[PDB]
Amino acid sequence: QRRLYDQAKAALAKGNSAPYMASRSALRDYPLEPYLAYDELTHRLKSASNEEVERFLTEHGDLPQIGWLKLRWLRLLADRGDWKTFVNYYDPKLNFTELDCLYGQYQLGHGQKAEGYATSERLWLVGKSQPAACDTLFGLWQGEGQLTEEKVWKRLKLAAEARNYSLASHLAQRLPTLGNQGALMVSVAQNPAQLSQTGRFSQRDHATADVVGLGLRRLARQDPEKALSLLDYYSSALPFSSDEKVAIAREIGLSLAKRFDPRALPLMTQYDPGLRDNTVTEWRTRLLLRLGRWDEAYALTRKLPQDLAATSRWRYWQARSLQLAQPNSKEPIALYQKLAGERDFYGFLAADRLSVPYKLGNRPAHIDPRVLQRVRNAASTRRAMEFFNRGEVINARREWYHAARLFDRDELIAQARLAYDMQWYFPAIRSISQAQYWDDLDIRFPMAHRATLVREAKNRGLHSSWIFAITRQQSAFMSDARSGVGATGLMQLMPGTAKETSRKFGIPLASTQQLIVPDVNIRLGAAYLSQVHSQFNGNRVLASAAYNAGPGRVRQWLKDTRHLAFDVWIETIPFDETRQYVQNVLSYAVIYGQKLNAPQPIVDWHERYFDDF
Repeated sequence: QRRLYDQAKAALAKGNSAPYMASRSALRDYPLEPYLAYDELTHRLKSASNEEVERFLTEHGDLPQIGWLKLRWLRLLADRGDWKTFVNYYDPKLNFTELDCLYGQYQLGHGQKAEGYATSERLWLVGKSQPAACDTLFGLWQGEGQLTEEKVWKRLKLAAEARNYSLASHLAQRLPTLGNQGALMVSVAQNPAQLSQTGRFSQRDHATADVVGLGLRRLARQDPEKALSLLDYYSSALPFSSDEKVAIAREIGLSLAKRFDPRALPLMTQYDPGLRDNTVTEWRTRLLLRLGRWDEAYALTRKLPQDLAATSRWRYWQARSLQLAQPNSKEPIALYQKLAGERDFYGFLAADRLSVPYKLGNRPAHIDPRVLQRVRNAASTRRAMEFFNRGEVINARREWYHAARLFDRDELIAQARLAYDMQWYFPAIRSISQAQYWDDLDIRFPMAHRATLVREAKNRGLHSSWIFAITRQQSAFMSDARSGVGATGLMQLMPGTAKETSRKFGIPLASTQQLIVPDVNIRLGAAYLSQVHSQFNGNRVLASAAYNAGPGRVRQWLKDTRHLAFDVWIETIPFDETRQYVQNVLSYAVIYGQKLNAPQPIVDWHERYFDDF
């Protein structure tokens, strides 16, 4: 039959187990029955026996919420001093700092001193505030005389780095000999430009060097030119260790290179000649490409480490820099011919340089029926299926993620294909990605919200494929998505932008929370897109970047240009997030172009060169 288990849930959920105790024998085969049992045990967890709880963990360890039960339970096992049990069930994989600090207490109180010190030190050297259970441990660690001044100093430095200045100041009051430099470190961390007063920061010890070194690295991100001047002076004045200088030189050079200041070049060259830091090497190469120094850029691409030379990026720029440096040479055609085979942004470029068609290569994955069956029959799967039919998107989704956290590659692809056949596109995308089966382009790029997406594209004179690419890149079709700072829905609209586009384009919006509705999200997403499309004379490359990073940043990154090529511009975008985003949207728009039978080249003719000139 089918189960009225909401009676048992509603009574449990704030209340009594009587309807659950009545109904359980009916519910034995019902897959969500272990959510009620969980809740029922959790309410009376304090009075429950070890043996009942242990038995529950053995029978339902697969449940997504089992970690919370272990956190709640292991607290009690420590307050009771029942450490024999605690250590049988303590799991560092749960990533609960409370349980790690309690395990630290255990280690110290049961002969594992060295191990307990290491545990304490690892939980201490963290620039944020830790749980109340860790003050207990930190006290015992201190009380065995391990909390030296060097260890408190090192945490202060990490807390100034984290910008947790209440913590950083608290730690400054706990330095006996070094309280002067500690207060200096909190002052410098908050305003690093104070390092202009070189007389005030010339006391020649290793503690002052730490405070100045932090200051210069933070100063580099806002004002690299001031830090450059001050580096010269401070490296004579103070006892910076060898690696403390290269860390400072790194931040200054990286910051200067993203402003396209060539004074980054000699600094980067001197402080990392071995090309140890990949980021320094990439930006050293990116800067040369921006300055039009292709001979140098090519030279550099030969010298790269294995893991950078491996990638399609630097295979492409090796060929392309050589093509720019030596227009008559025939090495570039051989190098592009490896790469045009790849279904990739840089593979699409290499193809486009040869003037040959892109190789998408939609090869769907070969699945064993026994593996598909095993995955479909699995309890975690059957529970998720049930949540989806009931109309709990989020519960079903959670079951899916947590199950896949320990499924092998075959099992993951099976999980992908089952979710695709339910027209549940984001989990299918997600599952196939953790498998890293890239060639199944049916599952990876579905036509999710086709009718709506094509309609709103035609309204604003934008290509269908470009909007499909954006929403695929921004949400992967998860219609209730939410970023770190609250960009919402299929096209990741910002509350401020959403509200502004609602008033301007006459599209009705109820709430910030109404951005979950696909038609609402697509309407005033495609509106903003056409607004920035128009702002940059219909240049998808620029317009794309403007969408993700804000038109004023794109204008910034176009400053003082003249006949700048599109591939160079994309490569030298200062933000890592925005650069990948642009490379993805253009690539996805190629793929969606084929799938809409409206072929899209990687870039249009009028997008290939641009300036603010």
